[PDB]
Amino acid sequence: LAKRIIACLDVKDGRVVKGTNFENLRDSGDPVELGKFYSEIGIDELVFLDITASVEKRKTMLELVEKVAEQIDIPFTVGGGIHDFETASELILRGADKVSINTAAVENPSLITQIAQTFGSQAVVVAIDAKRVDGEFMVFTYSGKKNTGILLRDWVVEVEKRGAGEILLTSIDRDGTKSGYDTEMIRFVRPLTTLPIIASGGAGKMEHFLEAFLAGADAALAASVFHFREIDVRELKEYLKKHGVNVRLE
Repeated sequence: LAKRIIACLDVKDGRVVKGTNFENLRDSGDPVELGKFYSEIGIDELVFLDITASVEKRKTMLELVEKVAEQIDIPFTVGGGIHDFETASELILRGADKVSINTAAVENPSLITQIAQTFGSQAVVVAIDAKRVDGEFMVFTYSGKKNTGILLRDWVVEVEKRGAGEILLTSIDRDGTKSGYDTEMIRFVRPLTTLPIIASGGAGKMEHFLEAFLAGADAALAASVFHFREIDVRELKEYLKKHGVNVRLE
């Protein structure tokens, strides 16, 4: 299939955390306007990760989804503290195409199956955060605070067995840096699953996307590089197409 370029928007209280540099926008911190803009310049999908205070989180995330769904015509995933089926269901019904689950899936792997049974595997994105620990790739939960003691290899296989549709693979060893995607980790996971893999963490330049796709990623996610205009989406797709990557220029 064609490779996908995905923009991730960290949101809180209906706003983009740290804002952006797109002066052309009426509101450079409006996640809906920014998402709409991205869909017009070449982004294939969007991911919205919410960190709103628990008391207002449920309603805030639902309002965001409703607005995004009517303004943008590309697929979008919503995530950030989705801990059970009822929360995932409300968000999908309100307009999200997919939900991302991470800590809740590790603690209860049947949650993957519960969501997939009603919404299909394609609606379930399992976000897997991993890091090297004593020579082994380990799965971490609670935003990278807890080493679960579960090997990446075993969790990847279990996630597909439970019915997930896609894996959002973030290397904690590269996330937050601009040194490039963790291609060794992507190549490690590639043969263990038939599911689409979204590479996440470490993007700093267009060549990093080419490397991640050669490593077997089906999609490449980034945030800050796009928001602060370090990388132009249109230029990136042109670059990737130039070098043999099947991206959508349509």
